[PDB]
Amino acid sequence: LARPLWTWSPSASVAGTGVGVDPEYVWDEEADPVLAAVIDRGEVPAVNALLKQWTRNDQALPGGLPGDLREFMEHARRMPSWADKAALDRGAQFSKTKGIYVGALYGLGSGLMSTAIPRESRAVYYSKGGADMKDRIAKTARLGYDIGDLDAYLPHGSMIVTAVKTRMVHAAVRHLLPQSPAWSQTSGGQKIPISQADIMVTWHSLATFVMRKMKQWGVRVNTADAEAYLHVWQVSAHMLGVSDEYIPATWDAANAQSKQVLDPILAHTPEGEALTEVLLGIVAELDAGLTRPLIGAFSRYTLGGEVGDMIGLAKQPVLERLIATAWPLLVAFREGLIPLPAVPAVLWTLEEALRKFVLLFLSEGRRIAIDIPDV
Ligand code: HEM
Repeated sequence: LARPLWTWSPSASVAGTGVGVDPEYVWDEEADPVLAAVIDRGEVPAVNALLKQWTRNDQALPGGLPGDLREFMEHARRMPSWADKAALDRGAQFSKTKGIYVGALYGLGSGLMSTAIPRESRAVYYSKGGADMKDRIAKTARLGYDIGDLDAYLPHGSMIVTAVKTRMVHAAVRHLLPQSPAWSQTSGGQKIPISQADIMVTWHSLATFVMRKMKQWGVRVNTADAEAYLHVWQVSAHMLGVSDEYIPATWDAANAQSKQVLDPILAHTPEGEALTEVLLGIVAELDAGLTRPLIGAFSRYTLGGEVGDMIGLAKQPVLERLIATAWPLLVAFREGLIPLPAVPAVLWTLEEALRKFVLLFLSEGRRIAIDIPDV
C-alpha cells in the first residue's frame, strides 16, 4: 500500500523519474551491438592497437577506428550534465587524504568480498579472451583505485578513458561469455552476463561498503566529503554505462539498497573459492609484509566473521581481537584526535604493511592498457 518502495524505483535515483524497468533485464543498449559487430568483423586486434594510444581524458580519439565504434566512443566519453567538477575534485582529495583506509578497503575488503559475489566470480573465472587468472583477480582487487584517482576527471587524468574502455570490455564479454558452455551452465538462467543490476551490486561492494567501514572505524568523514565521495561514484557509474535511473541519488538510498541487493546474494561458490586462493596468494607475494595471518585477520575484521567464514578465511582470534581493540586507536591517532596510543607492536606492523600494499596497488595499475577481449 505505502511503505517500502521498490529498490529499483526511479524515485530514489539520480534521474529521479522514469518508467520503472527491472535492471536484471537491462544491459548496455548502446555498447552491446557495437562491440558485437567489432568482434564479428575481426576488428579487435586493430582496435586494441589504436586504443592503446588513447590514454588521457582530453585527448582526441585516434584516427582509423571503425565508424560505429568511433561514434559510440564520442558519445560515451561525455560527462553527465549533473557532474559537478568541484565535488569531483573534493572527492578525489578526500580519497587521497584517507588513502591507506580506502586503498586497504578496496584491495582487501571489496576485492575479497568479490569472491563471494557469485555472478562476478563466475564471469571473471570463465572469461577467456583477456589475461591469465592471476592478472585478472589482481585487477579485480584494484577496482576502486582508478575511480578514486587524484586526477580522475581532470583533463590530464584518465578515468573517462578507463570508464569508456571498461564499458567496451563489458560489452565484449556480453557477446563472448554466452558462447562458453561452462558459463552458460552455471549462470542460473541469466542469458547475458553483467546486467545493470549486476553492475550496481558490485558498485555497493565498493562505494557503499567503503563508506560504511570508514565511518565504523572512526575515520573523520565530514558531510561534505561523504557527499563528494558519493558523487565520484555516481558519475563513475554513469560513465561505466549504468543508466541514471539505477544510480542512487543519496547515501540513504544507497545504504538501503545495499542491504537488499548485495547482502542477500553473498555466497560461496567453487569459482569464487578458486579466486580467493589466487588473490590471497597474490597479496602474500607482494613486497609489503602482509603475511597470510595478517591478511586473514585484517580481512575478517573488515568483512565480519560471517562473510569471512563464507569465503573460507582461516580464523585468527588473537590477532582479530588485537585489531578490534586497537585499530580504532590507530585511526584516531592518525586523525589527530588522541595522543600516540600504547598498542601492541603488531598493530604498527600491520598498518605499515597496509600502507605498502596500497602503494603497490597504486604503482601497478599506472599505465596498464585495457584491451577488448576477442575469440
Ligand atoms: C562498478 C562495477 C564494475 C567495475 C568498476 C568494473 C571494472 C572493470 C574493469 C576496469 C575491467 C577491465 C579489466 C582490465 O582489463 O584491466 C573489467 C572487466 C571485466 N568485468 Fe567488470 N566492472 C564492474 C562490474 C562487473 C560485473 C558486475 C561483472 C560481472 C557480473 C564484471 C565482469 C567483468 C569481466 C568478466 C571482465 C573481463 C575480465 C577479463 O577477461 O580480463 N564487471 N571490469
